[PDB]
Order: sequence, then structure tokens, then C-alpha cells
Amino acid sequence: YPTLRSVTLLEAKGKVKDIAISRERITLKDVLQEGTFGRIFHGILIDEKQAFVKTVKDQASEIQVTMMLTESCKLRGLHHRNLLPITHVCIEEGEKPMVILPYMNWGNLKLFLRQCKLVEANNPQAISQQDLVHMAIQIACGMSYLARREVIHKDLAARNCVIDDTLQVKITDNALSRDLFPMDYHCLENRPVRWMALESLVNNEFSSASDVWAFGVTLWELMTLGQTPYVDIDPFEMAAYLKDGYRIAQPINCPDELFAVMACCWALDPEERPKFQQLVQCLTEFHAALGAYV
Repeated sequence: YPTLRSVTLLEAKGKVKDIAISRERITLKDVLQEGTFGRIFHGILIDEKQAFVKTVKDQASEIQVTMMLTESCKLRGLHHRNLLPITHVCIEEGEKPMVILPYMNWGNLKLFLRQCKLVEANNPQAISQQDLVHMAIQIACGMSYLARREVIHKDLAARNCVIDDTLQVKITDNALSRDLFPMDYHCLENRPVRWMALESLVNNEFSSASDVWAFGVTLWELMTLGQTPYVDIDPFEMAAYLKDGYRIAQPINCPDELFAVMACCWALDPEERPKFQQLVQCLTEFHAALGAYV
């Protein structure tokens, strides 16, 4: 007869033990982001390579440190130029754990978009839709690699991407994202309500198709240079507003046809939304088109 139906810190350290190295090989330099308990450094790894380093403050509880480690593994063992998996950890007993990743020197994609948005204020015809779509293509190309391997990201958003000075984008794990971008998660459990498909909101169901819904919102983030979506909508009414057939407004200066792509991702029936592979194909076409037709 059956029964109807919790990770510990040591268990979480256990899952990363095979890429553990000694702290002494790590030199932290500047703090790039910081929240209530979490903190992202730019650091140096001696064989020197440059790295992101995720870590915690002294105020961090065992529960938060544990979820940092477990969430850091979302992308372990995957190898794709548009994915940023972790490469090492430091988990010595009695010390604050650190997660180590390859560095992307223009940092968080969302914070980067907003810095550009400040440029656009006094240079209005300065932003390149082709450049933005180039970012969208890469994101879809990494998601396609995840979706084909039945890996569900569940938190695709611009705040979980990074970009370097060659305009290459990589999707990251979401460790510390709730502590670093608290305004984007709501209790309605602390969830990215504004990026979530209606069926994830209502039934707690996640799939590549709900990943595709969040890609649609992430494409909207790109075309608005990082606008917080659904600012005028109370998170408790997000599901009701979606059921009544309402969607976010088309970004200014964004082609009708590209907005149609992101609307396609927000179909209520999950099986009507496109696949990431079709998205890669289509946005690729769009990239050439946005070069020739300004």
C-alpha cells in the first residue's frame, strides 16, 4: 500500500563535490551585484582566468546558502555557446561557499539594457533593432538546446542572461536571482509571475512551452531596453487579466510583425505556441530583414 507525498546543506555540497577546488585559487576583486544575503563578484581564478563568483553574506541562512548551491546546478553538464554553466565551487567546511563561472564582461543583460535605455534618452534613434534581435536569436538558440534535452528553465528572463563585449549572450542559472532582483518575484512561494504562462500561474505546470511564453516576455524586455513588464497590473490579478485576453502593449518603434512573434508565445493553449527551433528560424529571418528595412 502506497502513501501520498528537502535538501540539506551537506547534500547540496555533495552534488558539487566533483568540481570543488580550494578557495586559495580564487581572488575576489569588485562586487558586481549585491542583495540582502547574496553577492556577485568579479574574480580571478589561478590555473589566470576571469570569473563570476556567486557567494553569500554573513547574514545568509543555511536555507538560502543551500538553495544557492542547488539552483547553481540547473545547467550542469550542458555545453552550448549560449549557456553559462558553473565550472567550479568552493565548499570547504566552516566557510561561506562560492560558485564560480566564466566571466561575461558586460554583466547582467537586464542591467545592461537599462544602461542603454539611459543612452536612448538623449540619442533617440541610436538603438539597433538588429543588435537586439541578435541577442534574441542567441537566447532562443540556447533554449532550443535545453528544450531538446527536456531541461525546463522555469525562470527565463533578461535578469538571468549575461552579455560580453562581443554582444554574445548566455543564459544563466537563477541562483541568487530572487535576492538580486526581488521586485520581479511575487507571492500570490516566490514566483516570476510577470514572466509566467497562465497554466504555470494557475496549475503550477511548467514545460518548454511555458519557457517559450517567458521567452516572449524576454523578447519584450529586449525591445523596450529592459522595461519591467505589467507595471500597471497587480500580480494577484495577473492570471485574471491574462484569461480576459489582455496582453502587454507593443513597444514603441517595434515592427508589427515582430510583436506578432512575441504575441504568438503568449497563446493560452500551450500547444499553439511556437517551438524554440521555429523561433530561431524566424528571428534569424528577422535579423536580415531589420538590417535592410530600418
